[PDB]
Amino acid sequence: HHQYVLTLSCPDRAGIVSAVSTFLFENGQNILDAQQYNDTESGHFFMRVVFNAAAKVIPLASLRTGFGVIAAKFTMGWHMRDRETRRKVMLLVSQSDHCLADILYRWRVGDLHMIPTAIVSNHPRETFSGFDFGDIPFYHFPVNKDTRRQQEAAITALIAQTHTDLVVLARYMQILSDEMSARLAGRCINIHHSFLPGFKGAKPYHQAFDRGVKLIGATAHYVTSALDEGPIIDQDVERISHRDTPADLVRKGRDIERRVLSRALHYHLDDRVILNGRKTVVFTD
Amino acid sequence: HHQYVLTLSCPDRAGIVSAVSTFLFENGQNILDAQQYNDTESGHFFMRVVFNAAAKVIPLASLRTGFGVIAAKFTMGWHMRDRETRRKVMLLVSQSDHCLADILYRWRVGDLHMIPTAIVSNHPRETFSGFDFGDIPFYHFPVNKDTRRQQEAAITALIAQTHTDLVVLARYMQILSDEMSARLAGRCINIHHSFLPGFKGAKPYHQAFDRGVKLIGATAHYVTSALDEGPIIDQDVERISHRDTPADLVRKGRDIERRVLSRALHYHLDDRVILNGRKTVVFT
Amino acid sequence: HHQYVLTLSCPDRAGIVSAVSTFLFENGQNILDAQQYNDTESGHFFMRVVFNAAAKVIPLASLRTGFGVIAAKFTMGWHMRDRETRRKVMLLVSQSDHCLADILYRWRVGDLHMIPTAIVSNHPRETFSGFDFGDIPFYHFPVNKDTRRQQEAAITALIAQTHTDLVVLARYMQILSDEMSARLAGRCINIHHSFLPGFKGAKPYHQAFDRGVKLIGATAHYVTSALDEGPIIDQDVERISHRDTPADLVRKGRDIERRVLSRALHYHLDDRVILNGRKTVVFT
Amino acid sequence: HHQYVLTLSCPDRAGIVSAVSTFLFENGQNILDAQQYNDTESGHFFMRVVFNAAAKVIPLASLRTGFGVIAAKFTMGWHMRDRETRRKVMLLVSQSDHCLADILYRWRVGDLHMIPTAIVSNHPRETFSGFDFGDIPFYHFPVNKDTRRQQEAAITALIAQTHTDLVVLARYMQILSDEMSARLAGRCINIHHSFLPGFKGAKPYHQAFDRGVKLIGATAHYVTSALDEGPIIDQDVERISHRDTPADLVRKGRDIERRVLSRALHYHLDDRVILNGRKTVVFTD
Repeated sequence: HHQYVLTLSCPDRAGIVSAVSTFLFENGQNILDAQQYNDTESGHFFMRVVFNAAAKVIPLASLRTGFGVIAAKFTMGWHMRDRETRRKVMLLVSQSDHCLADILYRWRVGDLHMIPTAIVSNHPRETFSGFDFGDIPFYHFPVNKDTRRQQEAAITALIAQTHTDLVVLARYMQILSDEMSARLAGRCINIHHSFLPGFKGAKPYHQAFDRGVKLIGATAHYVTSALDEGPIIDQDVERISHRDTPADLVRKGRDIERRVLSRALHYHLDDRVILNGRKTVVFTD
Repeated sequence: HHQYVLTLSCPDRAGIVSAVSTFLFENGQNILDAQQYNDTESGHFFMRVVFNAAAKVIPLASLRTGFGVIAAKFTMGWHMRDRETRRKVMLLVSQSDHCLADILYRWRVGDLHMIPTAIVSNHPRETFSGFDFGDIPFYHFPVNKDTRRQQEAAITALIAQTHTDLVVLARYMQILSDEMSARLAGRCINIHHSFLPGFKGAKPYHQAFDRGVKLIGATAHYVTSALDEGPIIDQDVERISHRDTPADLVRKGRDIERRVLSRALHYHLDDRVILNGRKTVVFT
Repeated sequence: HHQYVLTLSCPDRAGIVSAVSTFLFENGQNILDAQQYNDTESGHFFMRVVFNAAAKVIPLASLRTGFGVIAAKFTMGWHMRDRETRRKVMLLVSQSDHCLADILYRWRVGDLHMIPTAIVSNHPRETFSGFDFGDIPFYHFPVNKDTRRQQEAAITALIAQTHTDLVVLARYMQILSDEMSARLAGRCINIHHSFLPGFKGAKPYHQAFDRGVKLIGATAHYVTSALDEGPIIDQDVERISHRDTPADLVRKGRDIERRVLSRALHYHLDDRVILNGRKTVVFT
Repeated sequence: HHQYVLTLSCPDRAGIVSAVSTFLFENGQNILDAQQYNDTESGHFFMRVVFNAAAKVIPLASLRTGFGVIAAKFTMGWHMRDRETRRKVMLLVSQSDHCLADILYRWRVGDLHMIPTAIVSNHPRETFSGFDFGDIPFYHFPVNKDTRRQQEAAITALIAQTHTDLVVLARYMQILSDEMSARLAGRCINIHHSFLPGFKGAKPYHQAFDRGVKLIGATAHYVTSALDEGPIIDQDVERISHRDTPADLVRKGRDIERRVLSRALHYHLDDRVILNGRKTVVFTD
């Protein structure tokens, strides 16, 4: 028995839950799990509903057509899919291999429900070591200050060829152009370190070490034109002590970075993240 | 503008969310926050809905009356209240004061939204020290093996006199009879310690110490006739190390009990807990 | 049978542990637990040793005199005390009692081993609900731009009068002068909340809310001449979600502040904190 | 400059710290990190000391010979090694690779410092996906009610041949004999999951699910003659909710088991665990 998930956001208005649940009811479906949230400050409503067939077995394509009538009337941004259909995910990497290694591990053991389409890098394959990607293809697309348009065009073509749904910047260090970021709105997740308090300028890990901080954090977010400043999906920290050398800070920074990105990716892949302007609504569990 | 909370459980059936949301929509209310869960193993559906007036300001009494029609059709166990209405809570204590002290602290700082009605004990007031209950009254209801009926009647009368909504056993050590446990179904919360692995018999703290455990837990649950075994609301642990003496284990045991009970109490008071036979649905 | 604690820091050199442990052994003491750490970046060594009498019961005063010889040789900053001697702690507070209430609660239930000497505020007594104040003396020492030297003189005099060992700024909002800070080096603890990333200027909670952060943190630290920037003792966070309004962020900020300050205070009171220049060594 | 670590336990007596630290000092060594704990209930003293060369660069063999004089006098059980010498670890596994995959992942990414000598199973190689096995020797040593002595003889012979210092039961489901357990005392780590409270008999997951637990736990321990009851190294829990099915409890049980086993293994490999009768002393941070 197939389960489906619907997520949506729209301007707050009376009777949204009534409209959505009545549609599922009249179309012979049954609600398994659902959550709703009204952001009264932004005037937007948010819903996640997981459902399956009860009196009528209606295929996804028909339900979408049907639900599109409601979505249009309520000005909804929405998505309905079969919980079994894995999203096609592309992984971009530069030098650091920790987020890449963790995502692949989590995918391999059944914790991330996805189909990796490709591993893409601005550096050659042989700069990475200790990896067997099996049937996941690795692509080297070189780039410099004068060839960004050509390189982005190449990545964009591959995203299309592979029908990629999500791009993960797993410590990919080349900045995406405003246009490429715009094309990947809500479909590109980045990870970066975060400190309490923040350090700016050269050598942030050595400044943190000299400051004697007791925590190191990481922030996973959707990519926009503002460098490392798009909608935050998830944040977490791990402990730092007097015992930790600068080398230990780097290792712990890598650990919280991979933890936060993999958890963020899990929320995205489980249809738990909905954009709310500059922010996100995340239906956790 | 007042906010209201509706909680409900019923046998699973198509169109429950349609019926409940259409009722609120047709009555000029707006949903602020809501959660639904379908327990497909037990065949029961669960909902929590927080709402307020939109096109129509309808009083609670009228909304309750209207919602009663829907509840009858779907055979719902339900509750609808104004979020600002604090529940009337009674605290029972015997000797240990840690849970009592924590709950009163959490109440005084705004973390537990309640009106304490009474502090009740099988022991005299002067066996407790370091407390100023202010305007919360303390009652001493003595009991022995032969006077359990009289003492429970005194407690029951006070519950009714004070319109108490919830009874918290804050390490109260007298076992409630099956009949009193039944009268308080879904309205009585207990706390007890829990180990990994479990220890049974005399001196469980000394067995835990000798076993060299690295955790101590606590479990908060609704009271039923099965001694310390009713529907589980919340469970948590805290760490134990080789540095911990038997006295340290007791102190850590009190710390986890107070934490888990106060948290369990918070979920109850915030209309996040729904009974599901021998279990609970907790919307966190 | 009393337990003593020794803490120390000094420039790193071979044979420090040999010198300290040989001294305790030769003076008939027995080590119960101890920790040592060599900061190879700064070249300083740190030790914490808990001990009691074995073959010889020697008074604290005599052990201090004997240990002074070793401390001079190794250029040590050190402290030796009886663990049963409660430090005398002064609590400073402004308009919000959240940190003060938590400290008083933890003291009253036995979690913080101390003697509260006084509660000092720049606001009058009627500003506070007074829960858990009991018989602790309250002093309203008002201050403004023009009375700062006189107000600090009154605090400096109260500290000497009461023999205060530690001053806690329980979210006290008036800035201590540079000489006050200097006088209280290693003996004044402040607390402040922040976000990932931090915010500066008008309406900082509205900024965090607008940014859509998922964490709020707090930092406990020793006070120095730099505003809110001395040696960090403890840091922690708690979750923020899309459900939290700006008022909820204020509440959660208060909650993380009180948690971190109470824990930082516990470490200080348990002789677990040693200064390391701009940093700390915390033997948890 | 190499770092060395010494761990020890002995009957409590005055001047243990004086004796050990005076030895290291007089032998030209410098203490980097050290911890001491007196179990006044058992009357035993515990120490961990990490050190390196100061005035005299003394080889390990010479320090051991020297320290052995002190260890004899104080009735010490002790160990001194170079922190850079990786322990040789044998991984035992049955039908589920959850603990094995996690250990192999953590080893490959640099989180666990060890040399895997071999993967031994009572099931064939085709049972496993083989992710991260790489060039680690695999051996199918089958066993039944009547071949236990011969199978353990094969394992015992492999341990000797490979110079194995530690055996990890990565959710290996065959019970090791009392003699086999005795031979591997302090050198064999097992993992098992449980609940608050525990359950016995048919369908243990269904009993937990029926009880409505909100936590699932795991315990890592050294193996003894008592089935699943040796010295506890580490324990931890994760959350269980009303949303979790019995199949979800199985998944979460595997997750808590691998997390606890990998952490316990890390403590063992970092020379942080000392046996204290039926308990352990674990120097964390």
